[PDB]
Amino acid sequence: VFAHLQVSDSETIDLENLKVYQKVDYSKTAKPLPLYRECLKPNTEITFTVS
RNA sequence: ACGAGAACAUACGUUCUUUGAACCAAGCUUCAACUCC
Repeated sequence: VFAHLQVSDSETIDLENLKVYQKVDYSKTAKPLPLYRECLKPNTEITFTVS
């Protein structure tokens, strides 16, 4: 199947769709973790093409 | 006091002329920078 499913690269999105987040894990309390990752902002439009 | 005695099978002469190791052929396929504290 996946020799025919061709995916392409995204558009190079702007530098204002990024915001640094801090991850949290949850079983009985929302425990902070010392890991920081610059994720994407919500409602960010990302354009591809797929064939 | 030999069908004998003398007498170079020798001289000159390009293994040479013409000719693509070519032709056809994707370094490619499946592949998450992710996982757990």
